[PDB]
Amino acid sequence: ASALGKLQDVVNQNAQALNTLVKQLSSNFGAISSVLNDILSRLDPPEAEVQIDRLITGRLQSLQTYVTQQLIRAAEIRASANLAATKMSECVLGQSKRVDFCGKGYHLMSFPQSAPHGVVFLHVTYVPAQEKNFTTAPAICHDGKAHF
Amino acid sequence: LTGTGVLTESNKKFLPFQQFGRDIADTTDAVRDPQTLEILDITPCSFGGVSVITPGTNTSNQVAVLYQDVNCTEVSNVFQTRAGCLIGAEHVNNSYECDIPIGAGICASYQTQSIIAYTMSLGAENSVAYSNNSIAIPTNFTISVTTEILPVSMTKTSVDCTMYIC
Amino acid sequence: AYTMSLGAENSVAYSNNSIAIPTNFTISVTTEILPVSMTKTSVDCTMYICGDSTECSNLLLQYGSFCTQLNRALTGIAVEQDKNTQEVFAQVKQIYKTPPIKDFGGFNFSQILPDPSKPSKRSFIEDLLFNKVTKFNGLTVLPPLLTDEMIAQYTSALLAGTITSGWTFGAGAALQIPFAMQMAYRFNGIGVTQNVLYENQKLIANQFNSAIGKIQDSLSSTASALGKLQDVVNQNAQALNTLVKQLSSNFGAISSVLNDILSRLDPPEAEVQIDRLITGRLQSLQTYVTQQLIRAAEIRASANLAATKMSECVLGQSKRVDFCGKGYHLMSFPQSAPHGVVFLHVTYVPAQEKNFTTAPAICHDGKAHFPREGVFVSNGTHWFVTQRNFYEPQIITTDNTFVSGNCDVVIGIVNNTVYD
Amino acid sequence: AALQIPFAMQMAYRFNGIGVTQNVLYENQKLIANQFNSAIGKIQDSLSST
Amino acid sequence: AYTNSFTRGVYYPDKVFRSSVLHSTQDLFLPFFSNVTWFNPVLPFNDGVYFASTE
Ligand SMILES: *[C@@H]1O[C@H](CO)[C@@H](O)[C@H](O)[C@H]1NC(C)=O
Ligand SMILES: *[C@@H]1O[C@H](CO)[C@@H](O)[C@H](O)[C@H]1NC(C)=O
Ligand SMILES: *[C@@H]1O[C@H](CO)[C@@H](O)[C@H](O)[C@H]1NC(C)=O
Ligand SMILES: *[C@@H]1O[C@H](CO)[C@@H](O)[C@H](O)[C@H]1NC(C)=O
Ligand SMILES: *[C@@H]1O[C@H](CO)[C@@H](O)[C@H](O)[C@H]1NC(C)=O
Ligand SMILES: *[C@@H]1O[C@H](CO)[C@@H](O)[C@H](O)[C@H]1NC(C)=O
Ligand SMILES: *[C@@H]1O[C@H](CO)[C@@H](O)[C@H](O)[C@H]1NC(C)=O
Ligand SMILES: *[C@@H]1O[C@H](CO)[C@@H](O)[C@H](O)[C@H]1NC(C)=O
Ligand SMILES: *[C@@H]1O[C@H](CO)[C@@H](O)[C@H](O)[C@H]1NC(C)=O
Repeated sequence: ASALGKLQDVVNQNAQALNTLVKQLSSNFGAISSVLNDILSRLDPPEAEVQIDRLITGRLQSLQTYVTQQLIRAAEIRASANLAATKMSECVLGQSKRVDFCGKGYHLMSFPQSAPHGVVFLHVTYVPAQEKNFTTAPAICHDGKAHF
Repeated sequence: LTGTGVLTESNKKFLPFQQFGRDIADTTDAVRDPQTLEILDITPCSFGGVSVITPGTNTSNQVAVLYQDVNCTEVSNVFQTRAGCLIGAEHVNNSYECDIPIGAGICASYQTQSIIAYTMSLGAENSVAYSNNSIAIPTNFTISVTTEILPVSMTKTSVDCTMYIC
Repeated sequence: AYTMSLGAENSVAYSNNSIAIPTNFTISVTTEILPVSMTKTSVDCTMYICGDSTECSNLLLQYGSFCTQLNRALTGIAVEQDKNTQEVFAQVKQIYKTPPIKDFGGFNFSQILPDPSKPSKRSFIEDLLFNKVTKFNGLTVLPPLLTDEMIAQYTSALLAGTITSGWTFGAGAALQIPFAMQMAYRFNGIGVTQNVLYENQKLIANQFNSAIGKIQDSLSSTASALGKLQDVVNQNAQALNTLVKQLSSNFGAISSVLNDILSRLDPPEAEVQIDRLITGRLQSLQTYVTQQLIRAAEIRASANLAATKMSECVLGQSKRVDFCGKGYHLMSFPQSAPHGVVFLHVTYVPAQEKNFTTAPAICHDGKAHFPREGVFVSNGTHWFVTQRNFYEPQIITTDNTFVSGNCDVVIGIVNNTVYD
Repeated sequence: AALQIPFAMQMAYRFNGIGVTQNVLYENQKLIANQFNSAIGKIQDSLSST
Repeated sequence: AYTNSFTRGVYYPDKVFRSSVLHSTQDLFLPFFSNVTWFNPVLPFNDGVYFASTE
């Protein structure tokens, strides 16, 4: 079950960010209470504006942090998706001579399969086996001529 | 001037009109005793983070504790590495593939019954029999299929600012 | 003050029936330096903001869970740096070793291969690179998982593998090959026959050794080679220094030190100053974390590029036009660096051009003859066949030309005879 | 360096790159030139209009 | 008479100890290469005076 490490990692990161935001909804931020309705019910507007402003400042800062982290994560995912598109184009729709772009060995073909929030490539590769020692020579001398 | 730290004799040459002393980042690291005019050096007490090395809950219940950037002089088996002092893991002269990377090329693992700390092995020691007139040529092939998994998109979530704040 | 010059004003003497073909080559070795990882640093939020005051900590709990997020981000950055280094360097299955005999067909690899007398497996050029580069309040610098000794060992393994087995070890097992035949194959890759190497082996070896000497001289003399690594180090040091200096700004409070605030005022009147300091320090820490995240993204992109370059230039020969050096790629060699990797790109560049008169085809008995491989050239009276990347003229023959069509459609077909 | 070459032989080499023999170009030089000019015209029209 | 101040008139500003540190401070200093009068009249003491005398 450890094959889909990256997809699970992405899902966990997004869930962690959302859970952190929801939990940040419940920190006093210095105000009398972490709930807005009780602040409005217990105090007059002149004396409630201070607590409302404290809560507003805290919640706005938390939202800004969430948005910035999401932007950076989106940049990383966009880079990954660009790589995936390039791999699809140059390995599924053709045969790549790049040394280790698609699997280890000499590329033959690749097959795409879908995934929850990704794509998996099955890289079929020709790898030589069963070596054998031999004695070689750069050329052959025949009638004084060099044969390559 | 109030602080917490360890005081030691200092070689700093204060001029006869200087009482304090500021290191980089504007921190007070030297002070003059107001009764003996002694030049004392102030340095912060030892501190650092602790780390727990676990082989898994359902595999075992024993752990090793690493005190990062702390000499062993400050508080089963203690073994000194390049990143802090280790406690609860024995040292082995063998080399294995890295399982739980501690740092500075030192890993830890669960092997027979106990936690062991070793220096990780990069790999085998294959030496190709290179000669100026001999080559090796394959006689058979074993085509192989591998996988590569790449995420492409996230969940489309939009959060309302006004309803979130108010 | 002037208007900068883009370059020279070379105008190629293009003509519809004349081509230029090189008659000699000057193989060249260049370098390309790519940073791969940063320093693993983790900053404690609580000790940075408060240090040891329990009142400050209790005030900090009221702000939520910012410190946990910052610590999580820094931990992620450190793990990312370790992964970057591992991906760039840990690409070899077995630690290969160069045979004790150095009969590499006239090529001298002593400058790049490890030396037992030198520290660990660090080579001469690696030593030059490593010499060329020129506690606190909750701050810790974590040590990398892969020490410089292990990175140098990985680099030496790669060098031994590519010298001995060529590009074979990057796909399957290590199939040995003499270096001369390997270079013959690599010439065949760039469209030049192997007899060109086999007849100029000594000259090519001398050129390669001279290029290596020039590289070592330029690395030892000039200190501006490692611009990117020094830039990264300076950026990280600047960020840390800015954070430490931000520890000492009033932020509006009575004083920039927490202990005096606690000692001079009662908690009801000290909470305001403590909160001002907490707000300022938290904002500074958040700024530092965001900048570090962006820098980590940039370094990760650089490390991905470095890993791709290693895979496709050290473990093989790339046909990409300018991926690895300028010219036609032959091979590359990796060397370690403090926080990066340098590639020595050996490249075949043609030289000593020569004007010639060409023709698309040859008319013989009404037939149209096209060259099987190469191009038709003439020295003024006779017509020959030569490969496009060298001047090795041959007598036109039916064994190196193929016939297709007549002499009525091709434009520029000239009179000539073909010997069979 | 800049080694000159007539454009027809250059296109012959480029056809040889994609696995098509050079006689294919040399026997259809006029048709290929007409197609290329028409394509350039279509590009300029699509850029000017849309 | 007049003379250039050269680089004369720098003093310890805060009586704290600093070693191997470049410190930037703002204080009442005598500017470099200023015009210093060369000589017992009445002198308009203005927020600090650099008085230098020879043998
Ligand atoms: C080839 O010969 C070398 C020694 O000459 C030996 O070490 C190696 O194992 C041999 N390999 C095979 C496949 O026979
Ligand atoms: C322990 O956990 C692992 C993974 O969580 C699982 O594969 C294994 O079967 C578990 N063993 C037992 C005895 O539950
Ligand atoms: C750790 O403490 C011991 C005892 O004080 C000392 O001998 C040793 O040198 C210390 N470690 C280091 C790295 O200095
Ligand atoms: C392991 O190495 C240490 C350090 O040299 C040595 O004291 C110890 O006897 C060794 N143990 C074994 C089992 O080789
Ligand atoms: C390689 O060059 C070094 C110095 O450039 C020289 O000392 C060494 O002898 C050379 N190698 C051989 C095999 O001669
Ligand atoms: C080739 O001829 C052109 C003019 O026809 C001249 O400008 C150029 O310098 C010549 N190049 C060589 C290498 O002779
Ligand atoms: C061209 O080469 C032929 C080789 O048979 C030679 O006889 C002839 O003199 C050469 N022409 C010139 C102008 O060098
Ligand atoms: C090259 O151009 C000249 C004059 O411009 C012309 O006479 C000749 O036929 C042309 N040759 C080819 C092959 O186009
Ligand atoms: C030689 O070429 C000329 C074209 O200038 C033309 O007469 C014919 O193609 C050839 N002559 C023959 C075949 O007698």
